[PDB]
Amino acid sequence: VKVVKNKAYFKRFQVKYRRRREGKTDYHARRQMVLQDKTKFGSPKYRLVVRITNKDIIAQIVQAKIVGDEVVMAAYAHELPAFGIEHGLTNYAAAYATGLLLARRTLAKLGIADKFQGAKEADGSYSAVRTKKDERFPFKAILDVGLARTTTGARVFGVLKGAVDGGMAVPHRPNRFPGYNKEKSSLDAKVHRDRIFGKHVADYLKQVKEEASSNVQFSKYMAAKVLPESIEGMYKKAHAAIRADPSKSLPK
Amino acid sequence: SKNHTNHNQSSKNHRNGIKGPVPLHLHNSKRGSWLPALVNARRVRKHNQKAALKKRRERIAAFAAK
Amino acid sequence: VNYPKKKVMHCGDARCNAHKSFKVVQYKAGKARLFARGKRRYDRKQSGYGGQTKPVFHKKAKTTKKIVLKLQCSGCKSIRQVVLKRTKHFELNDKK
Amino acid sequence: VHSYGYKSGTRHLFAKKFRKHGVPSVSTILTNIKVGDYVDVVADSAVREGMPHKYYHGRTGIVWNVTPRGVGVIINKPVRTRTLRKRICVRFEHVRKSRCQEAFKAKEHQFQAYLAAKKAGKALPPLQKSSRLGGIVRPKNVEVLARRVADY
RNA sequence: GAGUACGACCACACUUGAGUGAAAACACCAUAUCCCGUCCGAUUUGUGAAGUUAAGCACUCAAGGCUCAGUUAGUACUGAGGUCAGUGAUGACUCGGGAACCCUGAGUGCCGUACUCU
RNA sequence: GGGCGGCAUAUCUGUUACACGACAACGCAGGUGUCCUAAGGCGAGCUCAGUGGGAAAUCUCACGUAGAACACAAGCGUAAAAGCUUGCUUGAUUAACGAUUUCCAGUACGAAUCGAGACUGCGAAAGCAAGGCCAGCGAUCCUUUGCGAUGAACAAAUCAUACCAGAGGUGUCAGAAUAAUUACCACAGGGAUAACUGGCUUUGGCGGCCAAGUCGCUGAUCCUUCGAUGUCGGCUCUUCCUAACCUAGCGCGACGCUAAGGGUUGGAUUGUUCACC
RNA sequence: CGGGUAAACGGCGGGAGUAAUAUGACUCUCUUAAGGUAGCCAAAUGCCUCGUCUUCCAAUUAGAGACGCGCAUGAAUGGA
RNA sequence: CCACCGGCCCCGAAAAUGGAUGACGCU
RNA sequence: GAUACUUUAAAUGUGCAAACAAACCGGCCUUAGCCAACUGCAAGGCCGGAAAGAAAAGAAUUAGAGGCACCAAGUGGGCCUUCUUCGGUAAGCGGAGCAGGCGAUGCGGAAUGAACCGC
RNA sequence: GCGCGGAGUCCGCGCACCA
Ligand SMILES: [Mg+2]
Ligand SMILES: [Mg+2]
Ligand SMILES: [Mg+2]
Ligand SMILES: [Mg+2]
Ligand SMILES: [Mg+2]
Ligand SMILES: [Mg+2]
Ligand SMILES: [Mg+2]
Ligand SMILES: [Mg+2]
Ligand code: NA
Repeated sequence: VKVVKNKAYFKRFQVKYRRRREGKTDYHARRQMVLQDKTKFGSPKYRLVVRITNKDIIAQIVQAKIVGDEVVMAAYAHELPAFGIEHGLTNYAAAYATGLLLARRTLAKLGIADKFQGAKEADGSYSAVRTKKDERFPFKAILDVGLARTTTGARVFGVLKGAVDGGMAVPHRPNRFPGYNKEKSSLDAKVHRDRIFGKHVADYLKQVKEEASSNVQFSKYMAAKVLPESIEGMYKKAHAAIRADPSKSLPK
Repeated sequence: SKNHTNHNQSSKNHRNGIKGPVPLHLHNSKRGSWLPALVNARRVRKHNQKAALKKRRERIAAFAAK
Repeated sequence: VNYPKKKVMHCGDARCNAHKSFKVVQYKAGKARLFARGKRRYDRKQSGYGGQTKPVFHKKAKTTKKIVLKLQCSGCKSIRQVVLKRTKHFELNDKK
Repeated sequence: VHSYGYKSGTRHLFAKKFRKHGVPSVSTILTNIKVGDYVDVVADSAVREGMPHKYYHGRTGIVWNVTPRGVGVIINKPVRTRTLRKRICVRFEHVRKSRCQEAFKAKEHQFQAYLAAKKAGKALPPLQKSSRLGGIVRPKNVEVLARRVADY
């Protein structure tokens, strides 16, 4: 049995890109995302990058440059305690809140905060975004999800809806939202609203308490004595808190 | 019967010289260019011609005054 | 080569114009008329003595023909002719 | 005589360098090209859309037209007794910005800086001297240059 | 002095074998009523936080590779010249240009935007 | 030379080819007149050829820079793909006479590149797609089909014709409708071209020289001659050469050196030269 | 489409293999419209070829008589 | 006094009308 | 590899530029162009400034007047040489690349020779 | 291309022929 990785194997070997070897970036998709019309002589174009870790969610607005990407503005789901959310980070409701927080900070920085108020009312409805590609036009960015799989109900789309309701232009169809039915080809705003406000979390929490009454899941809720029938209200209050103080961050 | 060669051809081509290319600023037509930019440039040129006519009239009036 | 029997497209032609079905037919040349101008001229040239007065083509080399399809939709009456590549068989079925 | 196609005899011309395969990069995508710029036309063998003919593979020209994905370039080509100006259309993967005028632009910039300093009254740098003048040479080592028995 | 997210150049960054890892983070890890997907909750998707640096990761340390110099060497080859030498193959000379493998010496990523910890 | 054979007659890849481009031979090695409603378009998931360890071709784990595949020849290219499986589809449609490349006279045809408008497909989106990258094809006139003015003294309905876009074909592929023979033979020309001498080169002959392979001394071309250089053999007659058969001398029965002065025959069969008695 | 006709034009193989040292009376196969019969021959017809044997001469690629694996003899395209 | 390498010269070196460093000649 | 295909890689080449319809520095006008928007970017113009008119460092030279038409002849059998070469055993043989010649040309040399040497 | 038969496909027959 001759060895494979012999002397002649290394001389003819070409290494892949650094981030391809680390398995972080899909360069084929990145090229199509950063590409722009050459007749638009380098006018600004923006990505909404969403990355979900094990214990946090990350969302930033990025413009690409030769020297390296620059971040216009970033928001993290881990600072939502400063607005009134705890014990329930990295879920669909926190995704919605993260998106809305990012949009509010971005419009506030770019100075168009009063215009494009977004949707002060919360609903899992669909409304096609207004774009020149089709009155002052709304600030626009395209969604970047990375290597994540784009299945119906995934949290990347909840993050997206957060910004859309915050008042951003992100082109999209409502085909990957939780309430969508593929065979009938329609969306259920009631179901989407339920997932936005976190009814399923409350149902699971009630079930686990009722079952564990006899003789590790949801341990922090059970320990801190969080009660059902308040989760929707807590999220609804957090939304107003953000729209009042978009920058109130974690202390010190 | 079917001969081919390039033997005397460079000598023939250099008697009246290889002429240089036409300068870039002559024969600079835009036909076949990307259409939207062409359409905008035409409108700008029309406005410029109107301005040139007005400027000549003003110069003539000023000279008549003094 | 196999071609589907039915195809979806608009086919406006002063009617519904929406993407609906088509009825597909294969073009076949009509019969040559006895009173076409050119046929009358050839007959007048050929009468009398002298033999054959025009060339007759003999040295065929092509083994195939181009296929022409006629497409027509319901209501909208117009016909559209389309050309395909050269082929030897051209079945007109949709079984897959 | 027998075969003369569009890509005939391009075996070594349209090939990638050793251990340098792959596809264009974001630096190529993010490059801005304007009408009037000098560019080099170099065929990228991994794209295959909008590739120029092999004659234009090493030439430099002027951009005359920009489209959403293409560039139009003017390139001189001698034919018999004259030089033609040919207009070729390519994808943006197959061009590069030319550095054929860097020295001239640098000369103009240095002239402007010199004019600014001379008007300001600042002291000018000391001008370089010639290397072909005479002088006294003080040697450190002297040797004997010779052809010796051991040399052969 | 570190970490994470997005990155430009794409081995001085790779492959193999070991040791160390403050706090933060990242990650393994628990689970399957709901959204979603499989022969299989393996992969993927949702909801979590008991445990762990064992692995991933980062740093450091020894070999193949890679990168930059030196030698090989004014050698091989080559533009120009002769009523040059040789039966010839070929060779030297005159005015110019000038390598490669092998061998050997050194090192083993670097530069940006945003937010965080000691 | 011509005939026979063949296609070097349209057309692609590697070489010939001499580090821009261009570059020939009945030069070399190979291909093409088709095939595909998917083998076209797009999104997603996945990784191939092969090797090693296991389990009464298949199941399992590790490695695996492409060593497989991409209809067909070859070359380039490609790894969360341009390959494989799968879901949905018809951009293989239409496209106001836009511009351009290759061949090139800077004409056409075939192929190809960059576009603007319509109507659409796939995708969450940015995007991608007007066939399968690069060989796979065709004038005038005539016939025929699709689409929306004329028949001159007026009008109606038929019929014929016209503008525009396709289809039926010319493979000798920038495109006549084409079988033999002449020794009974003809004309205008050609040494631009064969059959005979001569020239060049090889042939086959033919034994030598050192040592025991080596180193020397018929064909193929087409230069002259087609307003003509009389084509085999024998007879007759002269002359020259040596690589010595006899005659003359030497050295060792045979072998070698000098020597071209003199000589080298009569017949049967065959047109024979040769050959054989 | 069916018949007839060779002193109409013409044709008379593709062939193989077996058997009493030889050989083949003897057998088997392939196969046609039919498969060369009576005769004749290295003939004005035989490539190989100056075929082989006998005769003719001192000596015969010539002549004659025989033989027949007949490149490619043969019956009014007339055979002897 | 040996083994090898040079410079000139000599063998190796044989044809067909009488004849050619251009001729005569030159040491 | 087989038992010449190739990482490396010349000499001789080859494309572009090197200040007077060009480019550099600041106003302003216009666009039913790009961008969330414009005091940014794209394009066409107008008003001003500067100008060793291209220094020094080996830092060009010219028997160096640019461009544009019209009308028409002969030719479309070539051959030789230098350095590369493909076919062929070889040829005063066939086929090619770059340059110079003869053809179309004498004169002075190589005794003589279309093409050698000098001119 | 047009008519007959016999199993739009094929098979025979006899006819037609300006890209
Ligand atoms: Mg379009
Ligand atoms: Mg006709
Ligand atoms: Mg001749
Ligand atoms: Mg006989
Ligand atoms: Mg006699
Ligand atoms: Mg006899
Ligand atoms: Mg002449
Ligand atoms: Mg002369
Ligand atoms: Na003399």
